[PDB]
Amino acid sequence: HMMLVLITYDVQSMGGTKRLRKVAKACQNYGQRVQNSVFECIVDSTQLTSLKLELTSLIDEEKDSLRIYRLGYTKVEHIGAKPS
Amino acid sequence: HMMLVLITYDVQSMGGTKRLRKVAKACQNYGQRVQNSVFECIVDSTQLTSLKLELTSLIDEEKDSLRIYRLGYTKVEHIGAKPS
Repeated sequence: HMMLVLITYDVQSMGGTKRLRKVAKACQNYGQRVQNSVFECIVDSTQLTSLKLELTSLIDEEKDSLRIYRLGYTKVEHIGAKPS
Repeated sequence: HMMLVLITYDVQSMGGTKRLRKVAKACQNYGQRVQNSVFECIVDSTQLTSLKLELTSLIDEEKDSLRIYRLGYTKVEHIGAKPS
């Protein structure tokens, strides 16, 4: 029924900063920002599709990438500071 | 026996660029760089510990963070370009 999904956004620039803000807002609707451009979302199948379409539409595909990991869910270890 | 591990490195600066190079080299010993600062490693338990100690030692814990996800392993979707 519910899935944990990890979204990793590789973004650099003015456009980049703007796109990160938008991607973060879209992911926040379904989860939490755990690093500057890494998001953990908990979603059903319909919500995953909706979110993935939205994220695909927000990035610059020449300059950015996203990876979407379906985790199905084991302690994740966080090492170091933040995020802001 | 073997585990897939995802390593997400939140790093910014001159020191940052240097630390990313070192983290990437450490992860390359056990896997692949799939985005600028995201690495997929396949490791046994001993290798995971060794790698995690090494990564912890390389980062600046005031300015950077790492997350280490143990995936146990479902198509990951890559959207957009790269990495360099």
